[PDB]
Amino acid sequence: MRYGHFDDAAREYVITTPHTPYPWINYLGSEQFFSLLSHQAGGYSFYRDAKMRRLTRYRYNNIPADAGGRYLYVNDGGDVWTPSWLPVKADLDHFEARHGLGYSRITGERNGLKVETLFFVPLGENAEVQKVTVTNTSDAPKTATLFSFVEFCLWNAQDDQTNYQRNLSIGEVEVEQDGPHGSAIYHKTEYRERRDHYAVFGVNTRADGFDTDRDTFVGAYNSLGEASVPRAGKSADSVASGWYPIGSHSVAVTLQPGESRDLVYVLGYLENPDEEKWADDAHQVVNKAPAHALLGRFATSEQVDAALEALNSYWTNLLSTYSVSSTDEKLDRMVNIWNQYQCMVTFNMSRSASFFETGIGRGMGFRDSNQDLLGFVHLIPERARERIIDIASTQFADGSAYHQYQPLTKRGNNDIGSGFNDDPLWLIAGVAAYIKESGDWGILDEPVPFDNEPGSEVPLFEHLTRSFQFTVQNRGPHGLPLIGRADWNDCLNLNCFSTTPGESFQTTENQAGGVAESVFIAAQFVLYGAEYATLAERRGLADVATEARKYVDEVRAAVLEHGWDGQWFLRAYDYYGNPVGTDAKPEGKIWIEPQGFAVMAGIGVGEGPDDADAPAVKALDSVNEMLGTPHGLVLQYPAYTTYQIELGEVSTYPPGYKENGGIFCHNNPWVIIAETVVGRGAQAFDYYKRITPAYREDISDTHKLEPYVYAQMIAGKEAVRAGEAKNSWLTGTAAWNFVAVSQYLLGVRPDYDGLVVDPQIGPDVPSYTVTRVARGATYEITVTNSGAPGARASLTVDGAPVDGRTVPYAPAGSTVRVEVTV
Amino acid sequence: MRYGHFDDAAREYVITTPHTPYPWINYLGSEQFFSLLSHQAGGYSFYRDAKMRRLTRYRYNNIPADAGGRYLYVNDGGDVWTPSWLPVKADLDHFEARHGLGYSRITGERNGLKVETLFFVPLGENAEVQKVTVTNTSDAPKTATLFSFVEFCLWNAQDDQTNYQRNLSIGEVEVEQDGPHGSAIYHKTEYRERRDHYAVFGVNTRADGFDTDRDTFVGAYNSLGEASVPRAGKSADSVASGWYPIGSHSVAVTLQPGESRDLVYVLGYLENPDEEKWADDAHQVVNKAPAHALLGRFATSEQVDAALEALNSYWTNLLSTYSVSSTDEKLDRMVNIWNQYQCMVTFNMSRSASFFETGIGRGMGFRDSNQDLLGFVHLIPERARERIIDIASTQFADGSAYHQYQPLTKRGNNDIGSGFNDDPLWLIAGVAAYIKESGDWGILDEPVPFDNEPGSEVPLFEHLTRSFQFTVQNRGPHGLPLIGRADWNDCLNLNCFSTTPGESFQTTENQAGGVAESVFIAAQFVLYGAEYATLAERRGLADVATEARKYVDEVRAAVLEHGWDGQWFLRAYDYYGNPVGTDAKPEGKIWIEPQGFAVMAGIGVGEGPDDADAPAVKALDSVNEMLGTPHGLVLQYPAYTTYQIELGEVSTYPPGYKENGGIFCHNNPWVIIAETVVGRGAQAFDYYKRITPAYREDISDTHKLEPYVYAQMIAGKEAVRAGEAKNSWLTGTAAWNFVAVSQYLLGVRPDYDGLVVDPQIGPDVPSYTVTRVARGATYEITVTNSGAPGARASLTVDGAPVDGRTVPYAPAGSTVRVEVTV
Ligand SMILES: OC[C@H]1O[C@@H](O)[C@H](O)[C@@H](O)[C@@H]1O
Ligand SMILES: OC[C@H]1O[C@@H](O)[C@H](O)[C@@H](O)[C@@H]1O
Repeated sequence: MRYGHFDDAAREYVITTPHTPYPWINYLGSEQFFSLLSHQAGGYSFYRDAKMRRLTRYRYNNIPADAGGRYLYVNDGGDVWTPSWLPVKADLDHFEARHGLGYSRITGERNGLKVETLFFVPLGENAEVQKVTVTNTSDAPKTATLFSFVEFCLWNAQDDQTNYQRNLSIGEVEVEQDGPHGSAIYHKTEYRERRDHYAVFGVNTRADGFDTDRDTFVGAYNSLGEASVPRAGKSADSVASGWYPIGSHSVAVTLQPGESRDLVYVLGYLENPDEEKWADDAHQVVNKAPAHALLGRFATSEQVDAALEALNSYWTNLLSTYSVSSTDEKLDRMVNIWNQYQCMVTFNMSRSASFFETGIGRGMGFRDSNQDLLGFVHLIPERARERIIDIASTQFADGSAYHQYQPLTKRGNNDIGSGFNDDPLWLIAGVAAYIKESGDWGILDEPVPFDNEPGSEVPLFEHLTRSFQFTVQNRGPHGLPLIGRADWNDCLNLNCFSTTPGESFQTTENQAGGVAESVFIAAQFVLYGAEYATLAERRGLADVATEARKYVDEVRAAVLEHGWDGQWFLRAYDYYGNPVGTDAKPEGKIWIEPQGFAVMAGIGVGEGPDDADAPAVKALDSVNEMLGTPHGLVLQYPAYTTYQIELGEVSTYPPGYKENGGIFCHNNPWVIIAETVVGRGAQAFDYYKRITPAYREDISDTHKLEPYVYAQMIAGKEAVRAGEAKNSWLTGTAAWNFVAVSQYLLGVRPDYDGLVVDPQIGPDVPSYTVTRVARGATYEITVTNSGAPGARASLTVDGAPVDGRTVPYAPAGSTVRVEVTV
Repeated sequence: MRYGHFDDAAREYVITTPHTPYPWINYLGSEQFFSLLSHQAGGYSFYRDAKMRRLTRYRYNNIPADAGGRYLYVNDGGDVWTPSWLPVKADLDHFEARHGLGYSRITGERNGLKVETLFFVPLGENAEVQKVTVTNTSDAPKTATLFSFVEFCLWNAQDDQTNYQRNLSIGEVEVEQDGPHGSAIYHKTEYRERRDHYAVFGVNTRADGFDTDRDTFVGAYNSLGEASVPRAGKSADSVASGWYPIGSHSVAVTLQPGESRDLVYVLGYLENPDEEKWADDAHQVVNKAPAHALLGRFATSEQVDAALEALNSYWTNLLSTYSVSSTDEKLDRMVNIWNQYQCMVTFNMSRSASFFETGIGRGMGFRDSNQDLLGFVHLIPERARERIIDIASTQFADGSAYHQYQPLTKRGNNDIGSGFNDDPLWLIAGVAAYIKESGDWGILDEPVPFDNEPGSEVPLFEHLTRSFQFTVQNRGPHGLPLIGRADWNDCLNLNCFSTTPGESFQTTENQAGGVAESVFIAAQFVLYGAEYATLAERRGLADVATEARKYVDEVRAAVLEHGWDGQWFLRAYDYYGNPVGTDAKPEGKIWIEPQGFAVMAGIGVGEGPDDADAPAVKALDSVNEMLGTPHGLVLQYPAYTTYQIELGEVSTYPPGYKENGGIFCHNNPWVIIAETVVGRGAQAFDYYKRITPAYREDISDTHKLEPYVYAQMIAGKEAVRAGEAKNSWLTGTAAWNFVAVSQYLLGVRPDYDGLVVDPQIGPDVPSYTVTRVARGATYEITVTNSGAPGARASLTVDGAPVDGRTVPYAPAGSTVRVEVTV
């Protein structure tokens, strides 16, 4: 069934009940300030780093889930309820939650009083703004008192959750009931010492009362749903001293029949130069100048609407680079709105903070952020360019690099492991995608240091040679690249052999020696190594280029000679040179990663989709038969049923979940693309629909998570929970699926010198038009698609047929019309 | 204002209401398995290590506090309530929680049904047993269904709370409704991989139903107080697959008026040898042999009662070594029961897990465990001996040592800092105390490695020499010991100068250079260096001893020459060589640590308590005047009002809390002892009463925490929360206060060759008798105390007068009657 519906004209998902299978959230902000907001006002906000600068507290695995956030307690004649339903759970006459692009609206109505709240992070602002509209829907005048509520976090989320022996005595706040634009509360924990920042929580009106101490506001023995203050109907004007600081204002409202009133609340992040931190000589009063300015910028509903309009224009402009109009509205919906929206989120968040990733140990992964670029370069190329520079700056002189870096400092760390041999090549993938998109070859000349070291700068292209050379010089006995800690699959640890519980397979020291090789890195090298070669040729390096393509040829040969099992590609060779992912073994006979990536690299591709002799065709057929399910393709089959000490973390998961038999959505688009390469568009489009949000909305009670964004994994067959997803939002499957549908299914993909139009989506989408802005020109691509198996397009440009499927880039400001016949 | 009372005869603290100022807990277990149990059944259990082997989940800073633990939902004709009050909070006709030694009883009654639960960890068992007795107190037959409940933790507490991206898919259980002694549930997360252990939760009867999935038991949108299963009146027989495993059984009972029924539940920790892990050849079913045996040892109420009586005898024996009988029942209560009970707990827990310390970052402290030995050696000398060995094994060859070690592996780590220069000398303190107590000189010969390195073994005594030499070879320009990271005071970081927010002062690396010196370590060195000299002389090391005594004299000379501010002792010299803790500064004029420790070391002691010219008297007079409050002695005065970059973490706390103006109870006993040294017993006893539990019970509403145990800190005079405590249970305050009252106030203390009897407690305790078992002999010490200042005792033994106050140890098996006159 469903718990809501898409509203395409408004670019929102409408949740019609608070009783969803799981908390469904939205991300506010797209610059440096972010907020996680559930359809029940749950979540938290942070500035740049969810671990080091978290403004508000949020409890993971709470009972019940998501029982804390931005609340507005309404007391109407003694009756207390919250429009977000939770935490009070009063019966509401009406309830609706709309998640839009960069903003959300939550509305609850009870006994003649409707309360709607608009949540969003304004462009250029480090704050979350709430515009509350309370309306009297009865035929008689009403009065009520509204109590706002937000629980602060002590900035360092990790410290906040574990170091009470210290932090229960450091909570500090300041109260300003009579500010220039209304009342405001200041959370200044540790501002006394090393912090040059504080948070503010204010409203555009002089509040009747306030509260900053949670225990006083909530009351002993009470949950947020039984908060004492709202029930009493009067603030306690508590001034916190240690323990748990909060922000709360009481506002008395009076409304004639049909009359409404707006209230604007602001949660802001402020900083002061060290030499202007205090308002007094005694250094006891925080300088509120920046806070006042901010509150002044959102003192009226007109300012809020103006900012919301700018955010709308912002998104209209971002989404104008790639769009499609076809016969499939679920497809259009994904392509024009949601997939691109999610790509903005993953670009900004990586895999750090969601309702699954706790925003503590994970920052910006090297592999993750490079891949996120693939689906983000068309949105804001300049930010992609800077990201590439930041990512490459955490690379080592020998080619390898830190697996991730801390958001706040942009410095690498080993917190979640090191020495993953697939990491280096991803840098080449991200740069190539960026050059193809923007044509900014100058980026290759950008000076980039190694591990942020002063004096170690070399041109970015040199960094790429280091990455390319790292693989060529780290191949094993079969000519395949050594896997190291692991490859794309973090759970394939062939140099681990751990028997000690508790220690993460991710950071437990690997064993020296062995000949563990990866077939995945082999295909990855064949694919991106070829791009490296092209980048070198363009720079005039015939020497470097020529050698590079030789190595690519050697590894390609190695894959066919030593990485072929008979009906599908081998996965790897373990520490002892034993094959992994072979039909000879009882479990884990076939692994999906190499099948998709090898064919993407053109390995084993025959003369056509019906060439049942080509290994690429055999591999894909095997994938379909052994890994296919109604919810997507599982990682490997059969799943491991006992701990395989030589394979690492993989077999530690019960069958059907995560890397052991689960549908790891991220690698499904690789098979999708592989199928388009071989010329089987119908099957590729089929796989796309099995895991895409819009197509799975009708089974929301099974998927359970958000119906408008991709998740990391869906329980595979073999799991009692088959079809149920976990880890929504933060996943590379967003970037890879946008790549798949926009560039290979719909077929519009940027190349170095032109735009290739190579549709391969099958018969289910007979006609569509893609509007693509590229290199400053607008391309109107009109496709008439027969869907014929293996049939590829022929183009006519501006009234004249052309050869091939690559349209040379037209000059900026131009508008070219290409007619496509497939 | 009280919420209960002491029951001396039963050795319990009786809590008469569930509405306490804060959750009040008891610790179950004294060997390898421990349980934190609040008066509302809240808390959790773990095996040896709270971070690595935590059986059950507990949420710190939950709303409301302590909502989660061992619950028993009672469904009486549709009405659902819990005897522990929380989480349902149904009105109870009667409620009472009794915390005893190693066990607790919680009783709740509602509408004709009384439910009593006995909680405890049996000796020699790694489990928590619950004996539940249900009684029909009405005049008509009753039928009710009891639902047990406990939420499992995924072993690694840190992973459990932060790695959901993985662990929401690994939870695994096994259900055994028809076991040999009743029904049982097995929590076996990760047993399929590296863990050789699992937990069991069973009941001594065949249950009507069960539940292993939290969400199914509790229900969507519900808190534990609104659990659906109990409300429905029957188990859902849920079998978990990932998410949140729980243990729950349902038992229907029918009781005639006045009839009662017993049910015995068991939460156990089981291990299996690798070759005995599975019941099947396919390795899918856990071998339950050890679990079946455990459940068999507690299948009857008779077995429970026998184990409880064994526990009672165990404590009677432990408390028979030192006890007193005076005219003060609060004093007696503390000395005979509670202070000693707490010392066993600190010995076992160090500072790792309480309702404040989270059982994650902290293991067994080097400084902490050495000091706890001071109040534990008389209880179980054999276990203190091993602890000394384990501690010394984490020491480095140069004398320095790991600041703490992981409880499960006994290996040190730098998780909470490194290079604390006071650490080394504490090892000598612990060993000296142990030898004086047991006369086990052989321990100095025990082979002991450095940093657990096999083959690096060296006599324990040699480790002491390393500690001694470390201080000798690390003195500054004034001849005082270099402070390093920090001394006893973790917040006096003079080599820090941090301006980077969020990074712990404890772990942030420090700056080389400077001349920062510590007066505290100087005093510490004089005190324990003297002990080292004695041990060296007794070992036959005449020259080493002579040398040692020489170094000791130099350090004490430096204290009086470079560590005296005029009216009190200086605290230290900063990185720049400037004095810390001087009247020349506006804040932090006088610090308490050096005042108490220097005098304890005898530095500055004059002709008597009336000698106003003796520095020791001036110092203590300054302490009384500037640091004294009705709740104890504050750490320093005035507290710092702005961040002092050269002092480290200390000034980061708001005035009046923790190390910045708070009453850090741990250092109060040093001033208490100092006072008995200068001959002012009345003042010393006064200070003892200010911070002692039994004396603060009458103001439970202000202390707020447990009224039967010491806390780490009580808010100081500069705090708005003055008088309010934080961090109860785990503190060196327990061991040090026991040392103070048992050895210096009451005056009975062990020496190398005899038992010292030197009372110095003032006129408030005119007569008392101490029964002390030492070196296998019993000493009945009858004291007639005038309490006159400066007055020291004269003794008579078995009818004859003796010289001085030291009674040479009598042969084992004898009873010595000492008559003391003061
Ligand atoms: O790491 C433990 C230390 O942490 C510091 O922040 C606290 O102020 C000390 O009281 C404590 O001993
Ligand atoms: O640390 C991150 C990694 O943790 C592993 O436990 C998971 O199986 C991986 O999916 C994840 O990438």
